[PDB]
Amino acid sequence: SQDYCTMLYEWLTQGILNDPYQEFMTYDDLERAWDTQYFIRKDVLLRDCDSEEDKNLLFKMLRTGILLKVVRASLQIPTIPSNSSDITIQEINDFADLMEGSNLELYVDKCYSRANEIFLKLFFQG
Amino acid sequence: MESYYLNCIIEENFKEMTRKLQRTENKSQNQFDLIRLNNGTIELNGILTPKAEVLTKIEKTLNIDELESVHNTFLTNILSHKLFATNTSE
Repeated sequence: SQDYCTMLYEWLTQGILNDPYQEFMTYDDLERAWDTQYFIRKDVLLRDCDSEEDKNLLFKMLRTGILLKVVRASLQIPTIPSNSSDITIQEINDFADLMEGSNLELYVDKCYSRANEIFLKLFFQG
Repeated sequence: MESYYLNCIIEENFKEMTRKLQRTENKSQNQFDLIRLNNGTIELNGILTPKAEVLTKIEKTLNIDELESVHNTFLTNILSHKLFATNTSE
């Protein structure tokens, strides 16, 4: 899962989804781009998504992606510069332990914090 | 009848054609590229741009096809009016 991790990290830090094989967790419309409705393909998710916590994780994922996406759409830039904020994130260099737990959510909500701070700064100052 | 023809069929269409062809000429007299409709609908297209914000340390004119397109729209919408049509099912 090298480039799979690349895809997931790239989406969590740029909201860009590039799945020419349609394997990623969620997928866009255009099967104008304003009601950017998103759908869950539950058949590929790592968890049963039945209890509250994995639903929480998935929904934070979706929100973070959408937030960064709208940031890019508004500012007319396809890429988010690294140095826009203080919270710096890394790639999933050891997916093995990340999959186990006790770090998955830590990564998820650190990215969530990044998304919230930049997004709120967007609609509060810009 | 003549007045109606020249003041409710032709002129209104010509005014719309010049309005669309002219909107590209001006500079922002209002920073909201706004559209006023026949039903009172008000819609803002384009991106709500940031207010020149310094976060970290060009407008839409028409090509040739749009020109031919808009002139043809003007003409045909004149001749699709109920006071000219002769030979359709409509």
